[PDB]
Amino acid sequence: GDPKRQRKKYETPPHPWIKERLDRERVLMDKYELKNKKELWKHETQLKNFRRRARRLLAARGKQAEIEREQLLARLKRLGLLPEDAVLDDVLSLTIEDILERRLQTIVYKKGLARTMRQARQLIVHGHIEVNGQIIRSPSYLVLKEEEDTITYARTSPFANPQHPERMMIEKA
Amino acid sequence: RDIGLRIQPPAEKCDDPKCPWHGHLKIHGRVFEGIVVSDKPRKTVTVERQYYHYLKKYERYELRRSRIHAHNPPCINAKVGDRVLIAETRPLSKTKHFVVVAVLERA
Amino acid sequence: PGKKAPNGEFAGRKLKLKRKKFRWSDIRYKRRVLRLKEKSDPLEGAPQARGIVLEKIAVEAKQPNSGMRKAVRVQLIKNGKVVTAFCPGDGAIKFIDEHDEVIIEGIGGPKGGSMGDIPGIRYKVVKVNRVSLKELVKGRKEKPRR
Amino acid sequence: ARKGPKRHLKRLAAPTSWYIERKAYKWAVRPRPGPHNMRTSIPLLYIVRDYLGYAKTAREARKILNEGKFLVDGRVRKDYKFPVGIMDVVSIPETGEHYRVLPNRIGKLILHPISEEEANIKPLRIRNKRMVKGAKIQLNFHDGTNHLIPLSEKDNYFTSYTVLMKVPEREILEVLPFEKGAYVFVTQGKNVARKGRIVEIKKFPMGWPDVVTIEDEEGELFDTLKEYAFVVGRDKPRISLP
Amino acid sequence: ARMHARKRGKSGSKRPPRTAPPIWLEYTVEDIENLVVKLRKEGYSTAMIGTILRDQYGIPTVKLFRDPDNPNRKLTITRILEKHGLAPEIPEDLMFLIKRAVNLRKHLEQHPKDLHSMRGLQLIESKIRRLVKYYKRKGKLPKDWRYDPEQ
Amino acid sequence: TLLDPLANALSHITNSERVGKREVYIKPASKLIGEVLRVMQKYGYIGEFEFIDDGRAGVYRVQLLGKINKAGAIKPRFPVKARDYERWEKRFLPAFEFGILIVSTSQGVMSHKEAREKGIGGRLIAYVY
Amino acid sequence: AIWQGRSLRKPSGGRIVLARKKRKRELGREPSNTRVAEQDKRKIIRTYGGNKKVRLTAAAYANVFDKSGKGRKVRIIRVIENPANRQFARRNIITKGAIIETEIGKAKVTSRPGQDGVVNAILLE
RNA sequence: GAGUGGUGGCCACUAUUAUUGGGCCUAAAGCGGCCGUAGCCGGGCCCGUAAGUCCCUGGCGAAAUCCCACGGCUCAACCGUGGG
RNA sequence: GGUGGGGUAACGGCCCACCAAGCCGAAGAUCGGUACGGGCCGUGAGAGCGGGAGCCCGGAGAUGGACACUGAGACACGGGUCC
Ligand SMILES: [Mg+2]
Ligand SMILES: [Mg+2]
Ligand SMILES: [Mg+2]
Ligand SMILES: [Mg+2]
Ligand SMILES: [Mg+2]
Ligand SMILES: [Mg+2]
Ligand SMILES: [Mg+2]
Ligand SMILES: [Mg+2]
Ligand SMILES: [Mg+2]
Ligand SMILES: [Mg+2]
Ligand SMILES: [Mg+2]
Ligand SMILES: [Mg+2]
Ligand SMILES: [Zn+2]
Repeated sequence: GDPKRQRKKYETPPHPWIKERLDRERVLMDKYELKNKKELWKHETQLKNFRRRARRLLAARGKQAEIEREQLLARLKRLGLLPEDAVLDDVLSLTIEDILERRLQTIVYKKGLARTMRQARQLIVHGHIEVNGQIIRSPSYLVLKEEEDTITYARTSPFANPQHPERMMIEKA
Repeated sequence: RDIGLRIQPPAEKCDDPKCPWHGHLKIHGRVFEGIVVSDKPRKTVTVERQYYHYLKKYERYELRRSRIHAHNPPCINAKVGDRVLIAETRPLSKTKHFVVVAVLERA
Repeated sequence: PGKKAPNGEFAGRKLKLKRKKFRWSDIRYKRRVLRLKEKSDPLEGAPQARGIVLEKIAVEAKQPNSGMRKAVRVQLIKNGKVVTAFCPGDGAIKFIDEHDEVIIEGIGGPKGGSMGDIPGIRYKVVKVNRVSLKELVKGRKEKPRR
Repeated sequence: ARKGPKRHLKRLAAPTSWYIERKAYKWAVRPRPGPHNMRTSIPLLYIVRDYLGYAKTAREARKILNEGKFLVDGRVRKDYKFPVGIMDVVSIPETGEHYRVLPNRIGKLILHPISEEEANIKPLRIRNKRMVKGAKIQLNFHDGTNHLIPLSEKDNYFTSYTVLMKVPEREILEVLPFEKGAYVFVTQGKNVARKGRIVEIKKFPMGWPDVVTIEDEEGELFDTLKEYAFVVGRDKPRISLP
Repeated sequence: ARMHARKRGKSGSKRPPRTAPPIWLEYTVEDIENLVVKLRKEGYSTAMIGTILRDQYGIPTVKLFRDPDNPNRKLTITRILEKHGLAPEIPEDLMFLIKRAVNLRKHLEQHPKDLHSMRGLQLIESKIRRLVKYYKRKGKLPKDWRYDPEQ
Repeated sequence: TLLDPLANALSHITNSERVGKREVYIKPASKLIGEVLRVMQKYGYIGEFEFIDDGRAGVYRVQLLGKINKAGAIKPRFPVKARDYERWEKRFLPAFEFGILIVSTSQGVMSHKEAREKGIGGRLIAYVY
Repeated sequence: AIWQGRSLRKPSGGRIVLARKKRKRELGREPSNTRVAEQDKRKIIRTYGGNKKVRLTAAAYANVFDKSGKGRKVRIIRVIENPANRQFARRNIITKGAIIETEIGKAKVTSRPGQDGVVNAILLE
């Protein structure tokens, strides 16, 4: 036989030039300030996997099925994608925008640590943001609900001083 | 006398050292049941068993048959057409590895 | 014609035999299993080949097109056969000289054969004296050893 | 093995009853021939280094063993390839600790802490019994050891019985018969590590193995091979079990 | 359809559903057996005896009376003849077909060019072989019995 | 020649219902056809039916109500296990609980819903929806 | 030399192409044709696993046993017949089942001289 | 997008190999016609058996590889503990 | 295939002497072509179709063809003999 080969974690479009798909993806890329299409595609694949697990478990029965069903629900609501009282059916109504709202870049922008999406990306990359006492430099990291509130400037960053010239400009908005 | 099969021994006796009932032969392993289809050679029979094999792609069955050569003790002396019971032993010839132990239904 | 047969539950062998029998009418399957392409392929299954130029020629386009297409005769190193190869580009024929060595590959037509209005030509030139021909056509590089 | 016996053992091919990381390195210790078999034992080096953690590297583990700090069934073992198996007793006298080797609920070997008094007795399953010259009876136990008895007591011992042996003197002090109502502990198969009482015994022709039915504490019934049932008491266990 | 000609004739008998013999029938079982034996001794075939009984004595099929000896089965002409030893040795239809084939063969000796009649002979012999196979299977004929025209 | 009385009955029923017939006669009767008719009546696909005795194998008389979309036999009679009913449903039925499959089991003839409730398998013989 | 591996012919009669060399553990040895002579002669063979076989080449005495269970050591006169081979009797070859004559009568050999190194026979009545 | 093009191979496209699921009046395709051996497919009822078939339960089908949750490398790829 | 032996660590037409005519085959023998087998890998909604170098388990080989010594284990890749 053949040994293991590591595989890509995203899927490319079936047809590269469809006008409607191009328009929709361009809107998303402009709004959330991503770097390249593949990054976007990565998140799409994640969504699909969730849906594909929900479809398989609806039509199943037995002992393992219940365990996997509750595990899926717990994992989904741990990420902050579902309310606490959601049921399995609610999995099928998730959209792509729901996942993009969980990126570290977006969350930094929404919390008011930056004025613009690109500025938030630069702040993350240069290492000025700490999450639960740890510095992370991947703007695409998905933030758990339990750790969302403990996101601040790094305690050794120049921005961790309210008299910094650039921080005052950020606060001005 | 018992040899672990829990069946009736043959009516009479023989002097063959290769008879599991009256000689030194030992039986151990698989036990099959079949129909004799040839008895030309001395102390040798050919037994055929039929079964069904399942073809996964076509979800249907086909008939297959298995032929085994077995030793024929004089105390039993099976003939063509009857149901026999055979058991596995040590090698006896180039192609003989079973021995007839009982005739279930004479032809 | 009646219902497709056999349909019986215990008719596996005949059904399998029928399907195996009529699969030989498929030309794609027959060529692959009998390995017919390998038996006549001058390149012997390679994607590219190296050869030596013997002479320059020109081929007329098929009707209703008009023009002369520039090609060369190439003798292959690996087995000594002779084939015809096309030279893509505007004025690319001027960069070829007799007794040069070239690299050729498939021309990319339907069913791995010829294309366009030049049937009978199956290969195109890619390198000349270990230099990309596309560069030489565009510039950016000069043909070695004059 | 084209021309002779094998001497090595890859990590990926190690027996599935060990607690070992299979991708950390290339090689694993090939155990020496000894008391138990491959599927029910583990080399001593992994006990010293990986389980208890008294040593970090193999080299310093061998220095510990060469000084005679470890006792298996009351005897000093210095070979780092020595196999340790089911029902054995591992004793460290300098730290004053004792363990019994037992299979887990999923079939892996674990160490069960035991009292000092219980550490002097080992249960042995009578695996076979034969006649030997001078007209004596030799008993062969499940861990490969042997014992001799006179012809007078030939009716007090049969296969599948359990003998409580005092170690390291190897002196018999109790015999537990295999019968209905006896307390058993399962050592292999799907129902490994379950314990209970015998209810029924069944036999089959032509040398197929025989089966037993066991009732557990909660009153559920399950079947298993007779040779997988280890007698441990009359109606209550004589040894501590997890 | 027909075995060889593939036509679709439908003519035949339409027996009404009834279990007990009709009231206006007055013969008993013993009278019927005596009549059957008498007619057989007159030299009639099994099919013809029933025809005579139906037409002249007003007796519908004898398969309306339980067999006095064996209560599990109804009475038929062949069983009645068997009870007295007058049953045919060869089944009647096979005998009729064989008799037809013998008569036709001596015609074809004088007329070797009558090819259309020869096909009829082939079909008759095919029917004969079918019947002999069926009868061998059920044990109505000895296993060595063979049909040879040269006999 | 005649090979399968059950298939003829179901084809006759589905042919007759398409032209609005109110009753049909199934010519060669059998116990299996009676069981299938009983199961079909239980779920409301047909009206009342009765057995009529002639000297031959007997006849069935069935009342139709115009509530059948399609009915057919399954050949060959595939064996099915107690947890494999879904793929056959997808193969023969239009929705996830639309219609019934009829299964012969060692406990009788029943719809696949009852068999799945009892946790047993059998052989598929027909479908109605 | 003498190879005892497998037949090169299938039971249906087809041929077999050998797929490997001959292993050492599959070889045989020369038969030992035990002759009748004035003095005995035997040798020792080192065998698989480092074991030994005692092979007898020339025989002069024999052990003859009675139905009572008593035996006597006597010398051998000649070989009367040998069912194993058609010409062993003429050449005086002793094998299991051969008939020999001694100073106290005829006897039938019950041992294998080539494997055991001794000759044991039962007395014929 | 640190990649992006060319040539050859396999799968899909393809219900152009069709068990699920294709065709044969006029488009490729019903032997010129018939008889029949093996094979395959075979009418209704009653009794028995339990080979096929269905359910329950013992012993097996190494590890790695695949899916899920939790845990360790900043997260991940990767690795460990459990359930399949 | 049978009877009687030899040889082997061991059963066996594995090899001999003697007695018979068996054994396989259109459900494909024999012969020819191609190829180390598997866990697995690629693709597809699935049914399927194609491959099986790299990691693990099993097999075989040491320029081609034959043959031996020592040894628990070899007819031995960094041991021996002939062509
Ligand atoms: Mg295409
Ligand atoms: Mg078409
Ligand atoms: Mg025609
Ligand atoms: Mg025509
Ligand atoms: Mg029927
Ligand atoms: Mg059964
Ligand atoms: Mg595995
Ligand atoms: Mg961490
Ligand atoms: Mg994680
Ligand atoms: Mg892992
Ligand atoms: Mg292969
Ligand atoms: Mg391979
Ligand atoms: Zn006997």
